[PDB]
Amino acid sequence: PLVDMENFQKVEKIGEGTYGVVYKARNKLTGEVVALKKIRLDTETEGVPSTAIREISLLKELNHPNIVKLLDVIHTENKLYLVFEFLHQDLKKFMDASALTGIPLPLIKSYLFQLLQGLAFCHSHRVLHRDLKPQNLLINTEGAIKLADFGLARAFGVPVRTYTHEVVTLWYRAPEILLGCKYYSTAVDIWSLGCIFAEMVTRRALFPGDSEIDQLFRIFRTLGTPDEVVWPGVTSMPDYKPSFPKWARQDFSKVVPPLDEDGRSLLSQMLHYDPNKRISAKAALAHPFFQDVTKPVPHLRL
Amino acid sequence: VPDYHEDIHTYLREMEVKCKPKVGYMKKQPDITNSMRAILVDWLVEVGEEYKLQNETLHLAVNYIDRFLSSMSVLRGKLQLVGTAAMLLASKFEEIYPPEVAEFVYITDDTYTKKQVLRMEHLVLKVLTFDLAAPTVNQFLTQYFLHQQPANCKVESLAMFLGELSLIDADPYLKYLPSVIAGAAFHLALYTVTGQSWPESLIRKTGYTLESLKPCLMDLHQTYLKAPQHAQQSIREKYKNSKYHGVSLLNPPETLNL
Ligand SMILES: O=C(Cc1ccc2ccccc2c1)Nc1cc(C2CC2)n[nH]1
Repeated sequence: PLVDMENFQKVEKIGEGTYGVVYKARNKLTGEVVALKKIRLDTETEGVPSTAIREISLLKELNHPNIVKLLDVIHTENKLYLVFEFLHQDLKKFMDASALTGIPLPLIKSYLFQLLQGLAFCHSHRVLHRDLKPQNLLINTEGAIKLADFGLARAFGVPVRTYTHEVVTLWYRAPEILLGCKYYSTAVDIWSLGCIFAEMVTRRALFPGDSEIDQLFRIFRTLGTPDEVVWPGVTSMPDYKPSFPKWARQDFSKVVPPLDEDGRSLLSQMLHYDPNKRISAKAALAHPFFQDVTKPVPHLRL
Repeated sequence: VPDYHEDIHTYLREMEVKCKPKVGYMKKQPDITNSMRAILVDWLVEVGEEYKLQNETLHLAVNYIDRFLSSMSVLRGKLQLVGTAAMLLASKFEEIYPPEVAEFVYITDDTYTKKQVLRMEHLVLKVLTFDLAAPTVNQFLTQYFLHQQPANCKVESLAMFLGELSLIDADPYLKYLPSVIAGAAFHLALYTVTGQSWPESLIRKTGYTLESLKPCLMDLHQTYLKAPQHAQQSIREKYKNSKYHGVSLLNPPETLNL
């Protein structure tokens, strides 16, 4: 246990968080560079956190090039360490650093492609990510991108119930969730992905809501307030209000101007209101948008 | 019907074969018996009812307990500590917000300490190597229900009832995979309530014929018949509630005419 921890040299702090701290570190014996997520177990005396339980148990089942690798788990008397492969940057910082120039469309296509592959793998293995946002996506100098941060992930061999607290940050939250649906479905991860796709393309968040109601309105104002014909059952949902304003759908070529016909087509299918009709990661991968996908390398300002 | 419905069933079938405990582990335990296990599980059902936990939580905990006992010798007075820790972990994995450890210490009538429970959690995690996402009868039934055009709530409650009863007796359920137990429970429930049998769609989906389910079916039918006489009754009581359409009160058919 503590023997393994002695073989690690702390390099520098990567990030913070509730669960604990993540450090870039090096295996002294092998030279392998890794990310060490340190979890203190005396900050609640509630045992191993539910998030660690889930991230660990689900992640060790997911081995795919586009999903962050959990290399090891060290459980001491009062500390829990998760050892991950290391990647140079996260999508949020990169988007931030690309503000002036924007991310080239070919790289954007490559990233979406890889993200869908990673997501399809998760879903075909009954795992819902539930927290897809720029910050949780890792990228390296080779041009690969991987899903990370499976703290809120969940197995859905049995339907997953909706929880008020454990939910995606507002901006990437699917409409079904905002309207108060009972269970999550793979559709919520696809929705988050569509929002990220659009953000990369335009350089601005698609639906930057200030509150739950404001988030819904942002979505309605762009995609149109949904009705029974568009989304059967919507008017019966828990948080739906007949007093909701009735907005008309904005033309897609004006929402994501730099996108071509295929891009606009894929995006609208990823943002379909009815979760049963929202495209799946698997089917998205077959879309003609990825007809000419390649693997460019990003310009990382490290 | 979902889009990954098939991929998932295939993967669940793969994983159930791996999280499988040793069938003959109880004979190798020097101090505990099947009856002691029966009493433990029955107790977990009550705990689950007391804290309103999902049924899936119950099934995971039993799976954790049977895997743990397949490699660790445990004494009478420690069996309950292992089960308490198993329920704690299962709750953390499946519940939206699990009960605090203090609650789990309470339901043991302070037989153990918060310290002992947390230490046993660590040991169980180590022994299972953090592989907590195991396939359960509950999960297979769920997948099976989507293949039911005549969606019947009574059929579902009853299948769930029969699936839950199998948890109580290591003999002879330990020797059956979750997908098989689910299959037998599904057919038995469908037969009792609607007179219908294992559907052609599930034969194609699972590859299990009514013939292949027979050995387990005969056992499950027997458990159903004797259900009222069983030493453990927490499950029957639970399924008397209207929430489950009082299916534990339904009379089991006399024969299966297979
Ligand atoms: O999170 C990052 C990018 C990053 C972010 C901030 C940094 C600050 C300093 C040095 C390297 C840094 C690298 N990478 C990363 C995280 C992980 C595992 C926690 C999931 N593996 N690789």
